[PDB]
Amino acid sequence: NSRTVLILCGDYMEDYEVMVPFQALQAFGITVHTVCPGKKAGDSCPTAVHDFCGHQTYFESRGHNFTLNATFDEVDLSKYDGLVIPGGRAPEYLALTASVVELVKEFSRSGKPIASICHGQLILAAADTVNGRKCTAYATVGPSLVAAGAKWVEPITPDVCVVDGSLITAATYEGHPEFIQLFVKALGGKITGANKRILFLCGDYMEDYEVKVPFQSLQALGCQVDAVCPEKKAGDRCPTAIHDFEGDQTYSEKPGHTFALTTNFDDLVSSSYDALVIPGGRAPEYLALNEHVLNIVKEFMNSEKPVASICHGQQILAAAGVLKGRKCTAYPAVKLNVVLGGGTWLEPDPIDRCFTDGNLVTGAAWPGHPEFVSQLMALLGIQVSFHH
Amino acid sequence: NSRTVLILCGDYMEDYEVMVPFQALQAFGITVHTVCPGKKAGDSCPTAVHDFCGHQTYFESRGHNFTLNATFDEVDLSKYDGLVIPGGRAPEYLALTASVVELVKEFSRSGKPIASICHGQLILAAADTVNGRKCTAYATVGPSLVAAGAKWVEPITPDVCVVDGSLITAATYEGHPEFIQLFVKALGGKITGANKRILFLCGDYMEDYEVKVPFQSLQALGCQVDAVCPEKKAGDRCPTAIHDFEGDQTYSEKPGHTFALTTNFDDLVSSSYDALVIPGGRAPEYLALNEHVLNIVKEFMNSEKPVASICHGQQILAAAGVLKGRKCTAYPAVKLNVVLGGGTWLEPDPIDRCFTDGNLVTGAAWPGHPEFVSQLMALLGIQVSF
Amino acid sequence: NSRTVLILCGDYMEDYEVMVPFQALQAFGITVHTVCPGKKAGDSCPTAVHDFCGHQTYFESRGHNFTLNATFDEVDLSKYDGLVIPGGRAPEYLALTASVVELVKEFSRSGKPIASICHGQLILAAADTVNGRKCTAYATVGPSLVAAGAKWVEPITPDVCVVDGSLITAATYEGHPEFIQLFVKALGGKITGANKRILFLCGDYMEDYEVKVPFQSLQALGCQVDAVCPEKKAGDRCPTAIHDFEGDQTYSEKPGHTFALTTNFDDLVSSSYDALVIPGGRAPEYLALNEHVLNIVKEFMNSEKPVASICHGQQILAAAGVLKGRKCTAYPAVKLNVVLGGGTWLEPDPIDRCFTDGNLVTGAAWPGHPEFVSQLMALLGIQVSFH
Repeated sequence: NSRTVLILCGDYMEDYEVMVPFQALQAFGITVHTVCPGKKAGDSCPTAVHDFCGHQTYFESRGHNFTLNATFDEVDLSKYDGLVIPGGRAPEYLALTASVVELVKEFSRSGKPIASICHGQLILAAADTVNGRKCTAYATVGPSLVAAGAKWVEPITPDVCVVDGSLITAATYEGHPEFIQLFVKALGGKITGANKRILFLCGDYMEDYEVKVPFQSLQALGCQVDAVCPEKKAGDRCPTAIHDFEGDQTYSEKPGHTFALTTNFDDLVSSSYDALVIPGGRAPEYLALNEHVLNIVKEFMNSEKPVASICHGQQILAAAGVLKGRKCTAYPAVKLNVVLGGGTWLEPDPIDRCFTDGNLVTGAAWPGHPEFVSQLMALLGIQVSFHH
Repeated sequence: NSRTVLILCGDYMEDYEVMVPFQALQAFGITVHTVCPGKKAGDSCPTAVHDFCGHQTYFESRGHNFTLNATFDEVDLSKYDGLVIPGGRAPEYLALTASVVELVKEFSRSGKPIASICHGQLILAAADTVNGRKCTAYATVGPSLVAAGAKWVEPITPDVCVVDGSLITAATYEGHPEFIQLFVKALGGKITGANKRILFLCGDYMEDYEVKVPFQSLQALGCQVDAVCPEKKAGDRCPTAIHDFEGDQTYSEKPGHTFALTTNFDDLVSSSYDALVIPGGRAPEYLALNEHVLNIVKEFMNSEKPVASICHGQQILAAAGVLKGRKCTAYPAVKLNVVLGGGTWLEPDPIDRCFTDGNLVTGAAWPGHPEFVSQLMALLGIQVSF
Repeated sequence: NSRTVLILCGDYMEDYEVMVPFQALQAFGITVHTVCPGKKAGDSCPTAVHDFCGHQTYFESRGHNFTLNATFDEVDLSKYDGLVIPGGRAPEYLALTASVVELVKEFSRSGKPIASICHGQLILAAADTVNGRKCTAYATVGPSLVAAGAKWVEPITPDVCVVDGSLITAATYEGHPEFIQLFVKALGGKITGANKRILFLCGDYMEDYEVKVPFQSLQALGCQVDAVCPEKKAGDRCPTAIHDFEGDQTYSEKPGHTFALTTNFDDLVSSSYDALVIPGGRAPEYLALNEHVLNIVKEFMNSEKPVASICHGQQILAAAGVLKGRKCTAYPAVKLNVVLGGGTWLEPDPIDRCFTDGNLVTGAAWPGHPEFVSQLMALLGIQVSFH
């Protein structure tokens, strides 16, 4: 609305590092444009899934293909208030692209906020814009930054964020919450009403974006967000599924990042939470069989606390019988579940559209995260205002 | 002949759930047509491999591409005696396809047999054809079926099957045997001579379809079928290979479903078995080096008991020396092993054809399962009559 | 020139089995041409990665696409001194290709050296060229070779090699060193000065080709080569990455073969080695943060011992501060690290070109292995000559 941000994309950029800020910022009322040198709006970029399993370094597999909404060659920097540089393997080649270094230098020269994460900083080193600047980055980027005159800050923990003037840097996607918050503040944003506790009902193979994006978006606002899964405790990990449309009549599926739970399902007081969020994917169909899970849903629905479910997440609500006389959307196929549950179907067209029915916010698929998070924020009374 | 069945296919339907019934029913003498809305005969559908690693739910990877043989838009329900609905991720979107719902609704009201498995039942719930009907399905489909008025039967075991009038249902592909048997009976079929015991020589990376289809087709008839692998015991698993042609000069390979052995190889006694079956893939080349395996083959051959080998499986027969002066086919490349083994080659043209030379049934690749199984049935005196 | 060799390729041939000899032989001064029936120079063949991961047989995934540099239908056998037959799944179908069988029969008849490995021998059986010939092969090929009249040598271990006159055979890529050495000898080649010890700085996700090709090429010469990785001991393995360009703005990545370390990093005495090699991939970026790794590099540089680094390997050199005032190339993107490191950039054009600056040999990507190994051989004083 009152702010416009540009995201510098590239092939094999880290999937979370482009999508989380892309949708979170939009959810907060910021217009976001994505560009990649040599590509135009509508074109796609493959992404990389960099997971920290158990090797001496991260493992890589392919993530969701990312569709650009802007044309690099037609970029007018005077129209942008901030720049975001995702990590992944795109930075190393983007850093050697003349037009890219030029763009970053021009932006850095203006004093406008630049949020760079993980390997994204390689581009700042190439643009020679870190001399004497305090900054962190993925640990392996340290040598290059030091060589470029930076006041390097070794990331002691994966969530470390550093700030120098309007230059905001992070080491990994685990720092997204503070990373994004600092960027929003840098853009003159003021966050209010974020003192809330949110519970996420997770499970094996929930959709990769659908758990991470809303989870980190809410944490970025300052909310306390917990993730639980039956039979699993804090620290345990849940594998995720990347659902993407690649030309066939339905989506394809491949592994996403493993997601770490934060709270024990057993020791869980639902009355201690202000809202419930249900990621989509394949976890909902089996979680819907867990009576304890259904009880939690019924409680929030009865207490009339905000409940946000997306895509297949609605399968749990239907099983809980809390959809009778309620209006909501869901993944197209899930219409069966909604209608069978006694609910009123709302057509998810466009696919990124979300709906609010009293305390219930529903989305259809990951493209709808901006409205999903935005509408949940409205119900929780959380606001981001650009008045500073 | 005598019976014609329609299989409601879709993108990412479970690979075993479409291929096992497609080939088993054909082996039994039933004409089977496969269709997918929006696609025509000759088009292909990607399939999903759903394996249960004891995790909270299944893991998915891609299976063989499946080639449809009929056109959805040209379908005339009056021609079909029965309908089969595979599971996987196709059902959820097919259930929201108007043309599909209409087809299922009409078929249901016609009273003809419908065999739906795992997630396939979602389409039945969408077509509102299960009210008051007893049925099972993959556990997670229970809520939808209950909401649709079904008399839900919780699947207590992976192989649980239910038959209630014209409706036959199963929970997972592990229930294929009884699932298909019940469907055949519903079509008015009578299976005779199936009281036989068959041995499968398995190994790591045998072809995904080549072990599962023949194995479950024979179980569907009512045969007791055992699977063994040297150095492994009952309960142990063997990874499998999915071989598909995707444009290059030879086939590609990716992971298939893990296959569970049922018997200990060391306690095995050939005299107890009526027939021997050898799946193809990459297991045969190393199994052919095991003298115990070669000894087993020699015993069956000398007893003149039925021996059915497909695709690369013939490498074991060649090494055993039992192809000397015998006629057979195999995977095209395996002609080398056959001829060097002293055998006479029979060209597999078309590729889905099989041959029998006395007690020896041979096939060339997975498309040949229908004739592979039907010819083994002939040697065993097993028949399906309508 | 001096010697020219033809490599019989096919779809899904084993990646190591085609690339190692292709690049090692070139490093040794041999002109190598690669062909596949039905394909022309410039066309590519998919390759297979066959890994032995504890199953009763090997596991397979897809490797790098291999680009042929010759046209099968235009092959003039009189121009070739030797023939190499890679293994994998290509041999089974190549063996049923009439044109291929005709080619092999004629070459075998000429009496020229033929080096066949693993499953490649299936083609020899089909060509009926093993009767009375002593040979080994992947164990599963034994029955067919015996049936074909071969004097079969069951491989007691994966590295077993056999030579019977003009026929050189191996069972798996683990036998590449002796396999290639024997073939070079068969071509009338002589190796001198190979009594050297080489140390490889390995790590998780290092590039599959960049570790295996130089490692086995050096072993083929007769060198004692060891590989180490921090926190790992001999016998432990490192997963590798296969980097290939498939149409996007940067390379793709998928799993390669797992690579076995041969010595304990923690008990290492680098001073006992004559040269150091640094494979590329994603290992260098994290290895560059290990002071122990940096110390090994500094030791070799200070002693002015031969150091060969390729592609991203140079990230370690930059972090060790040993590129100040030195001339070198690296993976294009790594130019950033090199320049920031204080070095003089040498453009990698063509991409298979390598450069030598005193004791430092640098390459930019796996296509440069021939010059990479050849220039390291020069610093080490290792020569390969043909009568």
